[PDB]
Amino acid sequence: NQCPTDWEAEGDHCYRFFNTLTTWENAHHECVSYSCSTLNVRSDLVSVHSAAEQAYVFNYWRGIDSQAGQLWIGLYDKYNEGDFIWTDGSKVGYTKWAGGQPDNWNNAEDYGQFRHTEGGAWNDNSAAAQAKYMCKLTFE
Amino acid sequence: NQCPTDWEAEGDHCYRFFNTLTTWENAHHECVSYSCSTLNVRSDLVSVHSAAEQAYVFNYWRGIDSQAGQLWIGLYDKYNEGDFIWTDGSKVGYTKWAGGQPDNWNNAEDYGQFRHTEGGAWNDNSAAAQAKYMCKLTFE
Ligand SMILES: [Ca+2]
Ligand SMILES: [Ca+2]
Ligand SMILES: [Ca+2]
Ligand SMILES: [Ca+2]
Ligand SMILES: [Ca+2]
Ligand SMILES: [Ca+2]
Repeated sequence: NQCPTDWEAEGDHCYRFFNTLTTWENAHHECVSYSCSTLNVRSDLVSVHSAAEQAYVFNYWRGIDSQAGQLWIGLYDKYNEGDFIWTDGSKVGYTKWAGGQPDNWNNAEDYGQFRHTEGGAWNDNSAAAQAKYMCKLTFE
Repeated sequence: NQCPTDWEAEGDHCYRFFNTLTTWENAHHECVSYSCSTLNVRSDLVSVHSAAEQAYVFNYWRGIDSQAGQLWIGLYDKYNEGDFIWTDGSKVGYTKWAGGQPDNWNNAEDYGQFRHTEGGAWNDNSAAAQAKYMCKLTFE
């Protein structure tokens, strides 16, 4: 375990859950703010690439947080409506959409989040909504 | 393994060997310049706290550098002559002083280094000496 203190290790990554309500854009900035250019470490909202990473992220979050609510992740379609990508540039092979999602409700939902139910099934929500958030380190 | 690219993982630490002759002070300045305050990651010259870390560092160095020569470590007695301290603030427990060391030769040796001989036994040397160096990450 070579993760920074207050960050959890799993695979080739470190993860850290922030138990504070905020907007997706603010969460994005807060995660990116933990980057370290001298060590080529890129910090970002969590990206999710397998059922096992989903489960990991979900169980880490719900292991700390007992409140009903959502968890921002780095999935978004801001720049191309309908095409959800990761902020960290990683490829989009894994999805876990909740039934009826993504629905771009009121033509204003471009930001992805886990629900606290159904193993962390994903919803698209808006720039005004608030949720907790999870950051991930990528050692480039 | 959660070490940055080009750093080697061992225990709770990451290490990196630089195959470049330089002074201790420059080596120290170089290692520290990799530090990252956003993740509380100290980069510094290597500190050695067991025979196991000693062997790990020695074999890592010698697996790359087959030249006769020395490797700077973060041990120095500039402030208090004869009382060596680690630049990373960790306490000195383990030592592996070569016979007849540390001798403060010519009243002018404040800086610790492995020799390439005898499993990397330590010598103190001066501010004008040149050696290769190794950095270490500490997750503070
Ligand atoms: Ca849109
Ligand atoms: Ca949308
Ligand atoms: Ca929705
Ligand atoms: Ca002295
Ligand atoms: Ca001395
Ligand atoms: Ca000496």
